[PDB]
Amino acid sequence: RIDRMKTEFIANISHELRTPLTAIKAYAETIYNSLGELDLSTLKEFLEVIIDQSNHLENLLNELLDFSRLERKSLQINREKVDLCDLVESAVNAIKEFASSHNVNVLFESNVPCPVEAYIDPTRIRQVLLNLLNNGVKYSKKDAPDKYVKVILDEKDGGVLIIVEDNGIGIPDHAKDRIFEQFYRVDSSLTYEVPGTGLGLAITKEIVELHGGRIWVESEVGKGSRFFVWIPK
Amino acid sequence: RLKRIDRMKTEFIANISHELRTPLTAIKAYAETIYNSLGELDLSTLKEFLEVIIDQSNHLENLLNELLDFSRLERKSLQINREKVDLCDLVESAVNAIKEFASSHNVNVLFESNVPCPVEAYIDPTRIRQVLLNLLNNGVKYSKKDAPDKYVKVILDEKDGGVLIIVEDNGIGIPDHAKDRIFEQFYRVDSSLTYEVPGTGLGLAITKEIVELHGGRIWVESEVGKGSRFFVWIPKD
Amino acid sequence: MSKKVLLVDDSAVLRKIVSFNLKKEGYEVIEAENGQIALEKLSEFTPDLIVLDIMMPVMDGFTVLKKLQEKEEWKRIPVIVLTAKGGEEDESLALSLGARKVMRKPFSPSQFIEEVKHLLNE
Amino acid sequence: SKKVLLVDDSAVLRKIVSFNLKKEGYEVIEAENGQIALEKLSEFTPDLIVLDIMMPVMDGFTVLKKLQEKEEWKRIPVIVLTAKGGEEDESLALSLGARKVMRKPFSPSQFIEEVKHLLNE
Ligand SMILES: Nc1ncnc2c1ncn2[C@@H]1O[C@H](COP(=O)(O)OP(=O)(O)O)[C@@H](O)[C@H]1O
Ligand SMILES: Nc1ncnc2c1ncn2[C@@H]1O[C@H](COP(=O)(O)OP(=O)(O)O)[C@@H](O)[C@H]1O
Ligand SMILES: [Cl-]
Ligand SMILES: [Mg+2]
Ligand SMILES: [Mg+2]
Repeated sequence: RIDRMKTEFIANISHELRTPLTAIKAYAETIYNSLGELDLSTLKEFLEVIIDQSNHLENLLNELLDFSRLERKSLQINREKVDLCDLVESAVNAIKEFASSHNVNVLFESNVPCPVEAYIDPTRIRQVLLNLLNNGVKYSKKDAPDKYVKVILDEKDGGVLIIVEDNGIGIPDHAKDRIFEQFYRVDSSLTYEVPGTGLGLAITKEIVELHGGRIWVESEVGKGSRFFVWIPK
Repeated sequence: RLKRIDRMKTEFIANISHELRTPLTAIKAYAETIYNSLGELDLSTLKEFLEVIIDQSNHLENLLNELLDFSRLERKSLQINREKVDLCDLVESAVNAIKEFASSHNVNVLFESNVPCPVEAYIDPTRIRQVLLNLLNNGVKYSKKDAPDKYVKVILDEKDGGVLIIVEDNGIGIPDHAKDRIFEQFYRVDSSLTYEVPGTGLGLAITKEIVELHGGRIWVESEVGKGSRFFVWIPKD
Repeated sequence: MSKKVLLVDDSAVLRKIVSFNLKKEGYEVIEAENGQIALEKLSEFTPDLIVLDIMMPVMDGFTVLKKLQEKEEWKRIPVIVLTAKGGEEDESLALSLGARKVMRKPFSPSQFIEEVKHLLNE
Repeated sequence: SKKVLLVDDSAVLRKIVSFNLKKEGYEVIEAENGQIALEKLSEFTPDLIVLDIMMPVMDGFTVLKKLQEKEEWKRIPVIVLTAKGGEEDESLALSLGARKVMRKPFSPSQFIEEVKHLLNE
């Protein structure tokens, strides 16, 4: 079960941490050996690369740590009155650079009028949003002119309903029941070069369920996917 | 029946995070300081700080190579390639490589050969160097907290139609109940004298599998509070 | 009238970069490789701020914080905990032990310095 | 004067390798994937190709394969620069026609030494 997919997971951590490290090592050694051949704006640009690549590396270590905290039941959420319209706007801001990197537009529409109120942990639900947004970009179409990720906000069943919609590669029907489990990743020609651990949605699920909420998915292969997050108030 | 391996898996995931966080902290802090202090940095300090970024990236790289080699060994894709080579030079090269780390924790690195050099052997020099470095790193990592005469010694000898390498330390030692588990993947001794010491519990499992791919064996003798001897036996031809 | 800062961490690499950023503001810096050495250094002088790691050999930072609250001349010295321990419960423990602020590693040097200033300036 | 086709799907990687290449006075043409790399070979014939393996649309193994199938392309020396660390990955790349395989993370200075060795002689 877990012991099967553990070896692949170990190789996957290796591959995803390797990419920013390559940039860090290459940019740092270049600066070190090219001090006479760098103008000031290129030196500062190259330092920013080291910094931004460190930050991605830091995000990946926080994924590993949050997962071990969730498995150990060490993560105690702390709820408070929060505006989800601002939370969602703040989340799409943070993802914009990575989105334009893969030519994916990021959208936000609320069916109910803003601002919407909810009793949630802002840090942990921000973490839920970003994982779904990151996924929308990571698994978007290869060569397409109209790629997108849309966060749609609504109030239903005495609670908030956040939908994250993409028009990406989609998810096979057999995989739909397993995407939320730890270490699981769809293995195909369309996800061979896409880095990841298979921990994101497991972390998202456990966080959502700590809030007494649920997460589910609908997907068609070649069309796109919708992730539904329901949390009460 | 035994979900201990799943608990050890969760420990392992947290341990990867801890070991990789330390060089990352240095990388981030040193890069951001350079970026914001170009007007206040002199040239020797700018270069010094860049060297820290480079050296900390390299430790990070070695830790990522540990995870990859383990997955390669677990899948059984790592197929060794043997050639004639001198183990006296190979051991010297390995202690040279570990010298900076050793002086960081005030540990003297020694090398003895009970037979005259050079000692020829049919081995994969890359993989046996990897075995040597893991045992040397462990000698430094698990040395005493505060003592004046810290050491890791590699003793070389020819035995049983083969080469016998001993890695001796005078560090914290290993309990008896842990002696038959230190080679297992993800296993680490949990105590007051290993709380701050980073690692994944992969090193000795990688070493064991590399050694057994050569048709060799590895074993340990240890006394708590005294030190440890790791024995590696490889056939010569 | 230079503000004195006791810098407590077992990483030389960490001490050097924090000490550089501290000295950029004009603060004097006294280093300690562990918590026991840190407490021994308090006989020589009394700092305006202690920067404290948690995980160290010999003596850890929770034990240091505990021993700071016992003495009346220490108990008033502000402490920023700067640590790789990212747990909410680790933060809570540090704050209950008498730490004023807890910052996770990896850290922004400029945010660290901003918080150092806040504590030194009332 | 010397023309280098740089093939990798990371803009961050292309930028640092291009900078180190242009330090030696080489011209650099970039391609985001293997398919684009082959389309660029109609415009010009480079003196050296630097090739990533893992790319969307078309990976570097099939680029190397298609380079052997053309007469003008087959003689262009190729350095594979790749995150793929397996010995069997290297062996596959060498038997597919690559002159040199280098792993990421990489030393820019070592990479430039190897670029020079293939260009000169
Ligand atoms: N928006 C999406 N579109 C298509 N597939 C997805 C999407 N989000 C997640 N997946 C699939 O679910 C798997 C698990 O996702 P996640 O848990 O975030 O891990 P990772 O992104 O590291 O693979 C992915 O490997 C991918 O196959
Ligand atoms: N020379 C040594 N002295 C004392 N203990 C050791 C020594 N070498 C290994 N150990 C113990 O064996 C465990 C496994 O070692 P290793 O497989 O290298 O993993 P790691 O060093 O990452 O913990 C260590 O956690 C440590 O408890
Ligand atoms: Cl964030
Ligand atoms: Mg520490
Ligand atoms: Mg690639």
